[PDB]
Amino acid sequence: ALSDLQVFNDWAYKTMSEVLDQQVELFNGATRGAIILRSAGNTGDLSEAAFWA
Amino acid sequence: ALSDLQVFNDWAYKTMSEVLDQQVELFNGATRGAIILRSAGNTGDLSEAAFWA
Repeated sequence: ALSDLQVFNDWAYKTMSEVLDQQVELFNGATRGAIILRSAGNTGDLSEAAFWA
Repeated sequence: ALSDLQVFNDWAYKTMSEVLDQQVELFNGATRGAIILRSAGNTGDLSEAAFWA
């Protein structure tokens, strides 16, 4: 019967890497400039800018 | 590592001059002539003008 026969189950590897679910596209145009994301290099652990009060 | 190294951070002198925040551009066309600004003035602490009734 089916018990006597060796039942080989089906299997596969879709190799899909589960990705982020949170919406994180909120930069520049997405926030019309509100979140300005640029690639500017700067030395030190901090950046300052003195301006008249 | 970084502790041995010295950071100088970053600083600038933009000297941006903070200016008035209240909207005061309400003269001539801005108020449809209701509030008008005249560059020319008049002499004397007072400026009377006798017109017929």
